[PDB]
Amino acid sequence: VWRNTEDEILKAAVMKYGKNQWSRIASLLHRKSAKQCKARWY
Amino acid sequence: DTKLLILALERLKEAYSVKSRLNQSQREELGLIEQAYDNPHEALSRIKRHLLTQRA
Amino acid sequence: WKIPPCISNWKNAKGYTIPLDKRLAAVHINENFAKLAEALYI
Amino acid sequence: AKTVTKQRVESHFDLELRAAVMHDILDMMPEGIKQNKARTILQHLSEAWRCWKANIPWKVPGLPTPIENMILRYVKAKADWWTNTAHYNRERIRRGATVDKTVCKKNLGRL
RNA sequence: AUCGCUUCUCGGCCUUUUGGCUAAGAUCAAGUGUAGUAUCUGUUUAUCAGUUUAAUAUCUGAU
Repeated sequence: VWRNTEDEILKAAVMKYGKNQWSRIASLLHRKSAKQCKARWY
Repeated sequence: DTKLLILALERLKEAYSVKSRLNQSQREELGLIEQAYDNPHEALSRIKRHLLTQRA
Repeated sequence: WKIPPCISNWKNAKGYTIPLDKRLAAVHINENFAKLAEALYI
Repeated sequence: AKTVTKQRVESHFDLELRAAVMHDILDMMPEGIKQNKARTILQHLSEAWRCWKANIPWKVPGLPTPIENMILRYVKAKADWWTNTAHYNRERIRRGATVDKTVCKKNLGRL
């Protein structure tokens, strides 16, 4: 499941890295893979 | 239902016969297959729930 | 003759934060689908 | 003054393409007098190319037309070069001539 | 009204600022149960009676 802390990290991570580096962002997060981050964003 | 499920899961295992260097995602698949091989009715309950309700 | 700057989705050489909006910005359906689908229902 | 051989074909294509672009308009269709920003039009050129490759429709909000036509022309140049090389290498791979292992992977990615 | 000084406000520059290329260059992340090791951290309750002991101590008992 998704916790507000995490997706608030994801907003900032996407704001910084860009909308195509999902593996970087996925690395910012513990217990998330790049597929799930990309899914949650889209 | 359990015979059809055993056949499905054996077929899916047949990919990683080698038990190679695989990855995270195949690791996760093997996890799902094993826990459905152990507890075959939560599996089938999930399966029919999917077939009934999911369309995206 | 002013040239807008590029904000790419792949390169962030200096690691700069850009808001989602400015990061972001830089469908048809025929009418025969109706005739086909309704002919099928009939 | 070393020749252009086989490991420097791509890097050299890009050297000469962006030298050409810098000659082309950013010094011969200017009148963005102050500082004609050519170092930033080159950034647009590289990004238009990545957008071609990703199949994204690329449209920059307020960008003078002569520049946009220059960029579209040069991205079509590089696209022709890229896919003609793909056709050529695919024929070599199919009939059996090269065993190089970077060309096999580069070509699978192109196609 | 004019000149000068100061205070605040606003506009304009603000290219003076995103090192090039390819097969987005390529790829991916698992864990604390057991022990131990090391480092810090703390230390070497007040009599008296006895037991004890080479002497201490210990032990026992009220504080």
